[PDB]
Amino acid sequence: AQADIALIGLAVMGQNLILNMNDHGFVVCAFNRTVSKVDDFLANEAKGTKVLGAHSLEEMVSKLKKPRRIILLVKAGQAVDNFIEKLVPLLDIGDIIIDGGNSEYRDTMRRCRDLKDKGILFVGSGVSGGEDGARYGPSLMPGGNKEAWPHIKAIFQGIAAKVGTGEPCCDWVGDDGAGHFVKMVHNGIEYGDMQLICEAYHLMKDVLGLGHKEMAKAFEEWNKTELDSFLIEITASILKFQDADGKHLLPKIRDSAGQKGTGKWTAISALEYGVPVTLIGEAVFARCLSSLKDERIQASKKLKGPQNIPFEGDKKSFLEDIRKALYASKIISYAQGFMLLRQAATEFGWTLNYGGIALMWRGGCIIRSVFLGKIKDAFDRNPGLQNLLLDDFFKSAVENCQDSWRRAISTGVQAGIPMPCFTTALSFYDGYRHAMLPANLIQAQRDYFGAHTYELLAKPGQFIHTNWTGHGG
Amino acid sequence: AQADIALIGLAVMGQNLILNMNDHGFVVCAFNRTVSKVDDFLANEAKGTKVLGAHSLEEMVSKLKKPRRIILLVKAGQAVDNFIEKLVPLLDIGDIIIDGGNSEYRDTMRRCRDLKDKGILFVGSGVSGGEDGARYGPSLMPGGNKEAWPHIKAIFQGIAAKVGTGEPCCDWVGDDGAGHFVKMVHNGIEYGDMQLICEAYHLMKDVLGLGHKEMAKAFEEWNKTELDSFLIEITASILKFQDADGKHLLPKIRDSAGQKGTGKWTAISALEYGVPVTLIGEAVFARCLSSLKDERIQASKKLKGPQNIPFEGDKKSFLEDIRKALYASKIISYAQGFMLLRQAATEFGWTLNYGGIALMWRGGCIIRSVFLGKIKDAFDRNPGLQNLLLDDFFKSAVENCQDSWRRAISTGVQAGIPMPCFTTALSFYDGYRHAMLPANLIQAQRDYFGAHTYELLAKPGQFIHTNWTGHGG
Repeated sequence: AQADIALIGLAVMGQNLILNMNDHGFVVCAFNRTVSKVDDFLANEAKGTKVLGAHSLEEMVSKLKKPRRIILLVKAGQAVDNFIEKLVPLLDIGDIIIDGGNSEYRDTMRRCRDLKDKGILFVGSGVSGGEDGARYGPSLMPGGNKEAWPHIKAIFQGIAAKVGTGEPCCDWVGDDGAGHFVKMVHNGIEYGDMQLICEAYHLMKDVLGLGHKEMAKAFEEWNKTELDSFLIEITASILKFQDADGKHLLPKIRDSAGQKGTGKWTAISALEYGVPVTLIGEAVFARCLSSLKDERIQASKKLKGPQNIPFEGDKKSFLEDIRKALYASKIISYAQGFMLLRQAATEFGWTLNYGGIALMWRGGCIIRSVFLGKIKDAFDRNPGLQNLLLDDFFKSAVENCQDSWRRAISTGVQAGIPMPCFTTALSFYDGYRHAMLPANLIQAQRDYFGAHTYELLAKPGQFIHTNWTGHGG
Repeated sequence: AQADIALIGLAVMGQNLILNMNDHGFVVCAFNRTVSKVDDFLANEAKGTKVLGAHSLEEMVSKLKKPRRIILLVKAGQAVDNFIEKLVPLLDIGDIIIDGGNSEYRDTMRRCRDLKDKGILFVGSGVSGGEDGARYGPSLMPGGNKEAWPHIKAIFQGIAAKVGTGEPCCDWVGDDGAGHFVKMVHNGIEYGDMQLICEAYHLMKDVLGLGHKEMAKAFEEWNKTELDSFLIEITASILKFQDADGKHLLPKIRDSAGQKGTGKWTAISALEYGVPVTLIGEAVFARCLSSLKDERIQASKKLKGPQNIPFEGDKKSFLEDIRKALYASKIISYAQGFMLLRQAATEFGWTLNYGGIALMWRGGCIIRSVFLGKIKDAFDRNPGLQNLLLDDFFKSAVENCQDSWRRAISTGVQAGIPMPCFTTALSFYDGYRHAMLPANLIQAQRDYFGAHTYELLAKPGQFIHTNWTGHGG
């Protein structure tokens, strides 16, 4: 009893989080599987702080004040279970284990129930913001057993990033896997915004012939409009950046995007629960497409594009159209993200506070922007809002962007520029707007070849099977 | 010993399959959990055939010639395992159980290994063609333990549909879950083609103002071009069809498409193995979108579409553009389908014969068309073909359809018609064609906020991390 909390996992993220907590007046006791690293940290980065070091799990648990609070920041999967295995013999009923890794929400559900049975309070929190964010103010998204929450509130909300009006980008998300589910959706959305920016980038580069100086300028300009966001800002910096030889660095790097799993999982969840989260899906498949680098080099030699028609129009107006096409598409991505969140909530019985979630994403995290503020007061004005597009601000924003959005897509399609996310976002927008869709033909076909039955428009609920085949043979 | 094979599951599909086998000179012994149904079948549909009936599993197994062959055509999941449980006590080493339901390929892998351990030969086959197809000639796609295969060859290939040059639409697909995996991809592709037809339908209806008489005419015309397929054919019939009051039936049915799982699973598999099967993904999400019927009625009242600009052009030329846009898009869907198949083969060590698979889909199944014939000789000319688009016929077909495809998409985008699959197919086509994509910006961003490292274009394999943040602070 002296340390308020322990953290296991002394990679840079773990180190920065302990330092942040120490700076906020909390005595942290550090531990790591390779025990050497605890000494190293105390002699170096934590020299002259209040952090304690442990050299065995038993010593770490003796150091903790009761209810003992311990954070796991190890590689998601097996290791989290192994540490739980060790820790549970050593803990009293009412102690708290927190998993901060990017765990599978179903594993977190599992572990939360299991430990609840043994009287140990389990919380899974998403942590967002990279290593420097961890150092000064991460978004923390905790969920699991709420009895833990009053005992960690102070620590979590104290080290969390704070929005201009003082609030922490951290609050209790919900039961069992809710914090981790919100975390993976966060990353799904991140993928979506990155791909949208890549498509804007591709239109300016290849339709408008803009060099990276002018392109970085255009992005800094955009970072002063509604598109004000961390990602637009760093993109301007990346486009400017010069390598050791004075030439721009971005054109020299390989176009094969990596993935670590969370994006993929958002798409898979949308498919499992039947939610049309089409833009994150396209973003994930666009990373898959770029991985096929060698295949694409072969294809460029064989497959022909459209007739090369030079852009004949005003560069400034078109650059504005790209601005609006990105903004409208981003609106659709976020509407789809909150549709998934909403569906997961009825699927697992979570009572999510959507305005709360938007606030947790307003600062600290990679998707932070002024835009999340507008989403938050959409849900403040109406917390039962079914879809973001029905909110007057978003509805007016899309209406305003509309023919620039259509103009940018048509020009891209004429010029042969791949726009998977710009086009999904418009297709979804036009799908969702239509009270009557051609899906009635799907239903008629399925009834025709596999008797699956259909409903009439007037009289929903009664299912009919027409004998199409021969209606008079 | 008298029955050559048994079939358990006397729903219409099961009944029709037994009758088909009987017509081909095989003594089938029928069984069903609700034993009454066996009597009913013998007194009615099977009256005066050579089929035997059993009233207990033990009696059914006594009736079978050795190696005893039994087909399960029950609801996928639990029931298949339960029947296996019962059957295994009763069987000799070297007997064969065949699961013909639309099972999860991983369950089939599991069961195949397990029964192999007990010396029982297990095969999972996809069966396709609906009840009438089952009656006269289904596509059968068997996979699992190949020792079974010589003992079922005759039955399976004899009752299978046959392509004009005499071959059966049935051959051994591969090890463990291969037959069932091919089956789910078949259904994924089916979803894709149905949605493409719905989008063509939607453009003629709303851009061209065509009535269903003219639309059915246009589809019959198309069924005489490269688009000759079972689905185009039945669509012409559906559009013509008149209800009891003389009015067309299709406009009266509810636009909320159902789903039974296999499409969803093709998309989920593509995501798990990192294959950009974007059009089946969009087709699945488009069914999800139509399910939100009430939400769309609300949205149509609030969200505004583009400025209504009447189609000013030649109806006949535009109808031709829609033809070509559908055909090019279908080519991309199938290229993506065989990319998944190819990746699954390296993932599970299956040696698939792609030309063989195309032949199994050429007749019997719902996706049957002349088009599958062209795919088959693409792989006959070159069985190591990496992607269908690299084959000269397909490459020339896409090149030919190209500006009609672009024209149809631009007009749809201007008019506000939802085209999720037409637009994915073009976005993918333009993505795959480009030797250099903007994914290098993704890589630069990921290295910037989460140090994930990148490769340079010259020198693949060496990973670098630039310190972007302050390059001179």
